[PDB]
Amino acid sequence: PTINQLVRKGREKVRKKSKVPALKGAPFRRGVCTVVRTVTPKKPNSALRKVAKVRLTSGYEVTAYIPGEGHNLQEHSVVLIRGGRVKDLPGVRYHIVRGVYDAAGVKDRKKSRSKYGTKKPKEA
Amino acid sequence: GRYIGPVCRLCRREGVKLYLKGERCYSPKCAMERRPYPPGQHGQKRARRPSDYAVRLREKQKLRRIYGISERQFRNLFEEASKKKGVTGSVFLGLLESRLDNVVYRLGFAVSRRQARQLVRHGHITVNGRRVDLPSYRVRPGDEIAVAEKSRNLELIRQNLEAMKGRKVGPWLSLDVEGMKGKFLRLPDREDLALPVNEQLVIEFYSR
Amino acid sequence: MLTDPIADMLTRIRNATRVYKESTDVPASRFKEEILRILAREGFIKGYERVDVDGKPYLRVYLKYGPRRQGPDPRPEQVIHHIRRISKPGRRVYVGVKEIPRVRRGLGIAILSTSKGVLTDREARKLGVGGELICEVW
Amino acid sequence: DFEEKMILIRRTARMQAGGRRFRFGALVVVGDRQGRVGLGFGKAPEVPLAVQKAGYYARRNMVEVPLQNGTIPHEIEVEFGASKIVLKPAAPGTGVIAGAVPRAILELAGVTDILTKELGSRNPINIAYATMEALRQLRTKADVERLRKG
Amino acid sequence: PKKVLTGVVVSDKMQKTVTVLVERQFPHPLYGKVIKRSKKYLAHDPEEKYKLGDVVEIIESRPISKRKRFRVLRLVESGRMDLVEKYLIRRQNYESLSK
RNA sequence: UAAACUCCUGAACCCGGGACGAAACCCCCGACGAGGGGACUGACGGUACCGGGGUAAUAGCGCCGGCCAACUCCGUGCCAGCAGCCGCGGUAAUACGGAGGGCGCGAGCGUUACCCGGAUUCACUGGGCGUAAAGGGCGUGUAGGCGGCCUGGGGCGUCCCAUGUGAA
RNA sequence: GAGCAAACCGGAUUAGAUACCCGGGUAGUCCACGCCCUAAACGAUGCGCGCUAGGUCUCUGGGUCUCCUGGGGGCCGAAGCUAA
RNA sequence: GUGAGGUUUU
Ligand SMILES: [Mg+2]
Ligand SMILES: [Mg+2]
Ligand SMILES: [Mg+2]
Ligand SMILES: [Mg+2]
Ligand SMILES: [Mg+2]
Ligand SMILES: [Mg+2]
Ligand SMILES: [Mg+2]
Ligand SMILES: [Mg+2]
Ligand SMILES: [Mg+2]
Ligand SMILES: [Mg+2]
Ligand SMILES: [Mg+2]
Ligand SMILES: [Mg+2]
Ligand SMILES: [Mg+2]
Ligand SMILES: [Mg+2]
Ligand SMILES: [Mg+2]
Ligand SMILES: [Mg+2]
Ligand SMILES: [Mg+2]
Ligand SMILES: [Mg+2]
Ligand SMILES: [Mg+2]
Ligand SMILES: [Mg+2]
Ligand SMILES: [Mg+2]
Ligand SMILES: [Mg+2]
Ligand SMILES: [Mg+2]
Ligand SMILES: [Mg+2]
Ligand SMILES: [Mg+2]
Ligand SMILES: [Mg+2]
Ligand SMILES: [Mg+2]
Ligand SMILES: [Mg+2]
Ligand SMILES: [Mg+2]
Ligand SMILES: [Mg+2]
Ligand SMILES: [Mg+2]
Ligand SMILES: [Mg+2]
Ligand SMILES: [Mg+2]
Ligand SMILES: [Mg+2]
Ligand SMILES: [Mg+2]
Ligand SMILES: [Mg+2]
Ligand SMILES: [Zn+2]
Repeated sequence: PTINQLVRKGREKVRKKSKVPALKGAPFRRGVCTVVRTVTPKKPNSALRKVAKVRLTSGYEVTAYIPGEGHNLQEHSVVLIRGGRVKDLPGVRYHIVRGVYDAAGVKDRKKSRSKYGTKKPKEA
Repeated sequence: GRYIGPVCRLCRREGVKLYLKGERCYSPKCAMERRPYPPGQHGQKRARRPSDYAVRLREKQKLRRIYGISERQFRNLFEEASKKKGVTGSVFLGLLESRLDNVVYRLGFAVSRRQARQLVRHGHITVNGRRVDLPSYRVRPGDEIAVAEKSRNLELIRQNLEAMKGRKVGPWLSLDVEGMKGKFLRLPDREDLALPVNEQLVIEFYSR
Repeated sequence: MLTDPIADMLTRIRNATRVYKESTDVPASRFKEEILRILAREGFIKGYERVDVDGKPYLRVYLKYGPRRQGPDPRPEQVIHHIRRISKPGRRVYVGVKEIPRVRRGLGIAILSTSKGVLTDREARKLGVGGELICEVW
Repeated sequence: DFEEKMILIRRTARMQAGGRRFRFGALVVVGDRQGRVGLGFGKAPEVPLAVQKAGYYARRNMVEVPLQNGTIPHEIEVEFGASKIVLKPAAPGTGVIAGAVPRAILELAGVTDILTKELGSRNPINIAYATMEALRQLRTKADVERLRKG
Repeated sequence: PKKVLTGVVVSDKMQKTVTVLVERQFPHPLYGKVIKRSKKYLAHDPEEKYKLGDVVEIIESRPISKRKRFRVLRLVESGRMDLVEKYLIRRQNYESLSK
């Protein structure tokens, strides 16, 4: 506005916050899943998608998504987390990197092969 | 390691005829004859207009594919090209034409860039005894360049001065065929260094 | 009050050029006197003189325009395109010898205030001075 | 002997009882690279009439762009409604840095080097009319010297 | 090059010293506005000649207290009690903002 | 031209040689200074490098509806899934998985977290307040921000010149 | 405390009146007091100054009252503004 | 100067 109001009041900072609540600025964080029950999606689409509530090492317990054609998970599983968001689920804002020692990648995967974490498909 | 594979593939998608093989390019077998369409089994599709990103992308290919210097090897060249004081779209062309691939090739010691890159790369073409196995050398103005004394009587160099038995190359260089050497005199300009590339729609893409 | 009579005079200029007045008035001052030989020097307005209306020291402003050319908006084009005062009381503006704006690349001009009177852009680059940037016609 | 490049195709609609209709409005920029440039906005229910009719709508108007050192002579700040297009000069060989629509107009008029930027809205029609309104304010030194004869 | 800065006397309620604030002008480093700020510089008065409501000159010296560094060198003018009101009315305007 | 094929250079590999980095400290002559001369020392390292002989000898990653570069078939039929947004998959899915092709980069390619720009989306350059968010319900009034004309002084703010300094 | 009228009691309506309609009727509406702090407290337009075509209906001070010189209350409208 | 027992969303 006026210059005297710019000296007295001053402009404000926009104060954006972290969209992911994972502490310490972590790209990845080790977690343990508890129950892998499913959640129905929003209005435009319907799919019995795979979602596991994973407690972290920082004292949190979050709602995570499993990507790929199935998974290999148990109740006492160590699940490394990635983050991001899932658009058509109400509570999910985390992804799971397949390739960690309790989450191996799905076989027959050679196009998004490094994204879904599998080794080279051996020729025969 | 800049690109290894099908190299006349880039001509059919590129459009205008490119000279990167030599004896196959100047002959009427450059695969531009009888096969104009871009490669792949789509090829002669409908006449869809390329987007304005795609036109300057293909202009990035007409500046990059012929010279062979890759993209991470290329952004820095545009960076000191913009750092030099003058018309950057004209200084950049001769600035890439100050390298031992196209200085040696415009001197005519090779039939294409894949002979200049390789025969300079093994370490034969020397800058006055200081042999250089490395075509990324910036050629100074007025630099005389000769081949190795063991390379003066090879089975390929004798076929690499054959067409240039006294060829009147333009004023950005000089040459001595009977001494088998040359002298890059000064940096080439925009138009008399005549290669099929456009100037205007390049800095627009590289500033974005 | 007349808190800014100088911006009021520039509002006489930019207000008179939009409504096409032949002559207009401004209350007289020795600094408003000091503005006008730049405009009459570069040909923005014709002249200025000390007049008197009802016992009040005033100043006439003689505008000029171009020829009446054909086309939409047939009223002729103005000499200035407009004027915006830089030296505000709410934000004082002081420039050095190198803090000289490029006033339309060399087409318009800015009026400055130096210790050696009122002086302009090109002779500020040649003379090497600096002061309070008054205004900028472009 | 112009170039006549169409750059925008808009499919409009109006509601008739039972079913809505269509009206196609294109946007044709015409030029010859020596300063002559024109703009056309057409109204036709089908595409080649939407490009041709806007072509003649680009042909019956013409405005000459003054070219000093191959580029525009001076910087301008022009407000057409909400769109605030701002053009500036450049050095020779700098580059035609523009948005989509001045990238679609100044390369038809023939500007060698432009550094421009718009503010406010992003409507290509208002950037187009803001551009054709913007380049009419371009004057050289000579037509200001012969204008200012005091 | 010890600085010689002009201040104004608003209070001499404590003996052998004076409460002197110094007004000064500086533009804002971002917005660029010449605004007048002040900061009190407690000075010693060994002669007891500078009364309440003076305009004095200030030279720095060796400190005798916590939060004392300066002393009074000279008076430029005096008697302008209106500026002493221009501080002290701000002293009796702080009580209207409390619980 | 991709492959095999005629020809060539032959990275790796082997053989032999071997470095600047090192002349000082230390003595001799000389007037214990000034000056000149002589002597020792390498982890790197038998390495970088030089002279030859000599084998054609690694390649993958992400994307392909629009933003943004690049499409055909098979199976899946709101399920399996993609997903930064718009949002797709209901028997022709150019949006899923696979085959092929193409695109970008290349010993690198995608993904994540953070920061800036994009964003004029805190606007000092560079925004508004009738209807999109916005004038306090209104007035007096403290501090503050300012402020009519002319003359004279101060040179505090402002401008100019040389120097200290803004280390590396 | 005359009338009206929250709450509430009955008649019709409807599955339903606790509403629109009707019959009374309670604080309240009215007066002095100390308080309370609210809105479509609107012109959804902060205050003050200066400039910028006019036409049209009235209030008000003066004249040379035919018309002009100050202020204030509405409509259209030049330039200008706005996304309209 | 004059008009509605009056309605619910598929
Ligand atoms: Mg659905
Ligand atoms: Mg091959
Ligand atoms: Mg916007
Ligand atoms: Mg080959
Ligand atoms: Mg052979
Ligand atoms: Mg051999
Ligand atoms: Mg020793
Ligand atoms: Mg001895
Ligand atoms: Mg010695
Ligand atoms: Mg010695
Ligand atoms: Mg050893
Ligand atoms: Mg050794
Ligand atoms: Mg071989
Ligand atoms: Mg596309
Ligand atoms: Mg996609
Ligand atoms: Mg920015
Ligand atoms: Mg910003
Ligand atoms: Mg602002
Ligand atoms: Mg806004
Ligand atoms: Mg509203
Ligand atoms: Mg509102
Ligand atoms: Mg006050
Ligand atoms: Mg004041
Ligand atoms: Mg003043
Ligand atoms: Mg004076
Ligand atoms: Mg000073
Ligand atoms: Mg430094
Ligand atoms: Mg009743
Ligand atoms: Mg009002
Ligand atoms: Mg009337
Ligand atoms: Mg009257
Ligand atoms: Mg009047
Ligand atoms: Mg009136
Ligand atoms: Mg109106
Ligand atoms: Mg208008
Ligand atoms: Mg109904
Ligand atoms: Zn070819």
